[PDB]
Amino acid sequence: KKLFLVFWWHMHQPLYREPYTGEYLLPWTFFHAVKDYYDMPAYLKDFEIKLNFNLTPVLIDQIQEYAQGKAKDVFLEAIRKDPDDLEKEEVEKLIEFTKLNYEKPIYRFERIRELMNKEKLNREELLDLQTLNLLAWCGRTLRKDLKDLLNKGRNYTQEEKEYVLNKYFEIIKKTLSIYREIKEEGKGSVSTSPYYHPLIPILLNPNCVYETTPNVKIPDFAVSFREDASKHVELAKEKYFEIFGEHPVYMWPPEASVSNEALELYYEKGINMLATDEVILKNSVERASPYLRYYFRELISVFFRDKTLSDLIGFSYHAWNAEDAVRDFIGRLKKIHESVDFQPVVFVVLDGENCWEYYEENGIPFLEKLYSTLEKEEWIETLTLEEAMRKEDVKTEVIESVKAGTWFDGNFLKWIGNKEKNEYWKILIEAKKKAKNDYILVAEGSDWFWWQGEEKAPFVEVFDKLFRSFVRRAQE
Ligand SMILES: OC[C@H]1O[C@@H]2O[C@H]3[C@H](O)[C@@H](O)[C@@H](O[C@H]4[C@H](O)[C@@H](O)[C@@H](O[C@H]5[C@H](O)[C@@H](O)[C@@H](O[C@H]6[C@H](O)[C@@H](O)[C@@H](O[C@H]7[C@H](O)[C@@H](O)[C@@H](O[C@H]8[C@H](O)[C@@H](O)[C@@H](O[C@H]1[C@H](O)[C@H]2O)O[C@@H]8CO)O[C@@H]7CO)O[C@@H]6CO)O[C@@H]5CO)O[C@@H]4CO)O[C@@H]3CO
Repeated sequence: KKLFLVFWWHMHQPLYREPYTGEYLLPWTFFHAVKDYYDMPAYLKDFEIKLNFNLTPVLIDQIQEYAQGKAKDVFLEAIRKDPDDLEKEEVEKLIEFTKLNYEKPIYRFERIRELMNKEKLNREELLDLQTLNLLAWCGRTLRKDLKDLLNKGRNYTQEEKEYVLNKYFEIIKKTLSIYREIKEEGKGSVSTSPYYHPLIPILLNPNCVYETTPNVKIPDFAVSFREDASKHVELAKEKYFEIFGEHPVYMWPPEASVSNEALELYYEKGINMLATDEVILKNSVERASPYLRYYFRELISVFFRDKTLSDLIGFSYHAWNAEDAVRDFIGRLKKIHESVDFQPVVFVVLDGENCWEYYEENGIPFLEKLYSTLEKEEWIETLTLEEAMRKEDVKTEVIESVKAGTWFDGNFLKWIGNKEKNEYWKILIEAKKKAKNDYILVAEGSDWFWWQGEEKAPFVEVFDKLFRSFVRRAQE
C-alpha cells in the first residue's frame, strides 16, 4: 500500500515589459529565472522522483525574450554598467532594491550590511552592491560553479560581475529545454494556465463572488468578459503547443480559482484535469476527503490540494532547520499513510519560486534533503500529473457543484470588493468597451488587482504603471 505524492510547482510572472518603451520595468522575471525557473526542474537530474510544474504563458514569453537577448531590463542594465556610469537614479534604485531584500537569508552577506550603513558609496563599493545583488539570486546549479566567487563576498571586479552575468544568461537559455526534457523523460508533467493568469470565474460571471461574500460591493460590469475568458485558455493552448508539442491536458487555474462555469469552460477547451484548493472542497461538499480523484459532472477530473502540507513548505519551514523540517514532513506523510486503508493521492501545490528566498541558502538544504529522503521511502510513490490522472488503484468520487472561490479563504476579496480594487475593475470595464487588441487580456491578469489598494511598499507603483499602460495600449 503506497501513498501517492504529487508535487505541482506553479511558476508565474505578470508582464513587466512596458508596451510603449519596451522596457522590463522590474527585474523579477530575470531574478526568478536565474534562481528558480531552471533549478526547480533541474533537481530531477539528481533525484529519482517525479515533480510537476505549471508555467504560465506570459511567463514563458518573458523567459524567451531574456533567452534571446531581447529583453531590455532597466534594473539589470544598472547592474551591468560600470559604476562610474551609474545615474543617481540608478544608484537610488539599486539601494532601494537592496533594502527591500536586505533581511532575506539569500542576502546574508556581511558586505551588504556594510554598504547599507554607508552614506556615500565609491566605485568599488558600488561594484560590490551590483555584484552582490546578482549573486544573492544565484540558483542551486551555479552556487556550485560560482562557489569561489560567492565565498569572496566583497571586492568584486567588473570582469567577475560580467562572468556571473554570462553564466546567468546561459541558465536562462537552457530553461525551457529542461522543462521539455523532464516531460519527455517522464520525470514530470508540465501544465499551463489561461494566458495572463486572470480570474476566469470573474471574467465568466462577476456575480460568482456572491457565492462566498454576499456583502461585497462590485462595480457595474457593463461589458461581457466571457469571450476573453475563452481567449486566455485558447491562446495558452497555442503557446503550450509551441513549446511542448501537444495541447495541454492539465491546467492550473490561477489562484486555484474555480466555479461551475469555469470548470465547464476548461472541459470545453479539452482540459482533462486540474487541481484547486481544499477550502473549496470543504465549502462545496460536507463529507469530503482530499485524497480522492474527483470527477466534476463526469466532465473533468479535479484534485484538491492538501492545504496543510502545501503550507508547511510555503509558510512554516523557512523558519526551521532543514533536517527538522524534512523529518516533520515525512512524519506527516507517514501519518497520512497510516490513516486510511486505501492508497491516498496527496497533492502538494504552491508557487514554485517565491518561498525559497526566505529559507537558509535559498532552500537548497531543505529541498535536497527532502527529495533525497522521499526517493528512499518504499511506501511513497511520487507521481507525474499524468500518472495521477490515470492511476487505477485510487479512490474516486463524483461532484456536481463547487462554491466559487480561490485558495485565499475560498473567496475573491484579494482582487475585488474594496474601493481601490474596484477602481481597477471600473478602469478595465471602460477600457474593454473601447478595446482594439490583446493588451486588454494582459490587463485582465490577476496580479494588477492583487497589488492595487495594498499598503504602500517599494516598487508597488510600478505594477500600477504597468496596468495603466496596458489599459491605455489596449485601446489604441
Ligand atoms: O505580481 C508579481 C508576482 O507574481 C507572481 O506571484 C503571484 C503567484 O504566481 C500567484 O500564485 C499568487 O500567489 C499567491 C501565493 O501563492 C500565496 O502564498 C499568497 O502569497 C502571500 C504570501 O503567502 C504572504 O507571505 C505575503 O507575502 C508577503 C511577504 O511575506 C513579505 O515578505 C512581503 O513581500 C515583499 C517581497 O519580499 C519583495 O521581494 C516584493 O515582492 C516582489 C517579489 O519578490 C517578486 O518576485 C514579484 O512577485 C511576483 C511573484 O514572484 C510571482 O510568482 O513582485 C513582488 C512585488 O514587487 O515585495 C513584496 C511586497 O512588499 O510582502 C508580501 C505581500 O504582502 O502575501 C502574499 C500575497 O497575498 O497569496 C498570493 C495571492 O493569492 O499571486 C501572486 C501575486 O499576483
